[PDB]
Amino acid sequence: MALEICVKAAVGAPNILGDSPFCQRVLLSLEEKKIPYKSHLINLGDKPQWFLEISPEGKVPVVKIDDKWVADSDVIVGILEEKNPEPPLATPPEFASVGSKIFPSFVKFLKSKDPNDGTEQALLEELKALDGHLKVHGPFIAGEKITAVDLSLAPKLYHLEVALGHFKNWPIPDNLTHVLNYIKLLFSRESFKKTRAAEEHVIAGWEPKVNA
Ligand SMILES: O=C1O[C@H]([C@@H](O)CO)C(=O)C1=O
Repeated sequence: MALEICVKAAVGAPNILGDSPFCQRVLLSLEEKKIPYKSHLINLGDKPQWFLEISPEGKVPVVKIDDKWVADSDVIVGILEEKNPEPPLATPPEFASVGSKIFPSFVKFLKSKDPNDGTEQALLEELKALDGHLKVHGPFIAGEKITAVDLSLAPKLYHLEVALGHFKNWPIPDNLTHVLNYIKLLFSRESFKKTRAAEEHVIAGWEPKVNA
C-alpha cells in the first residue's frame, strides 16, 4: 500500500541509488509532483520475489501505485504519470525527438567498446541540436518545466558526470550554455538533489556494466 518503489540500488549497498539513473528517475517524477512514496532498494536480488514480481520482466526498477503494479523505468515515464492523482509529467515536447537519440547514445557512451572518441563527434551535435532551442526556453531539458525529456535524461547526465569522470572527464563547453548550467541544477530542487547517488557507489556499480 502507498507508492512502493522497488528499485536497483548501488552494487554492494542496498540503501543508496548508485549505478542506476533508471531508478533515480522514479524518485524524480514523484518529487517533481511532491507526492510521497517509499523506496525498496535492492542490491542485485537481496530482497525476495515479492519485491520483483511487481515487474512483468521480474526486473527492478518498477513501482506499485498502492500495490497496483507498473512496469520498468523507461515506460514509467508514461504509466506512473497516467495513474497519478497529482499532475502528469509524461507530455512530450519537440525536445523528445533529439532526447530519444541522447537517451541510448549516453548509455552507449558508458559501454564504449565501440570508441567513445568517435561517438562523441555525434554527441556534441546531439547536444547542440537540443541546446540551441533549450536556450530559448531557459530552465529544463523538456523546456519551461520538467516533463518526459528530463525524466528520460536528468539522472543519466549526472551518472555520466560521475562514472565517465572516473576515466574520461569529458567537458561540456560554454557554447552548450543550457547543458553546462542544467548540470549545476541537478545539485538542486527536490526532483534532482534527492535523486543524487553516492558517487564511488555509482562507479563501483558501473564497472561490470561496461560489460553487462
Ligand atoms: O545508464 C547507465 O549506463 C551504464 C551502463 O548501463 C551502460 O550500458 C550504467 O551502468 C547506467 O545504468
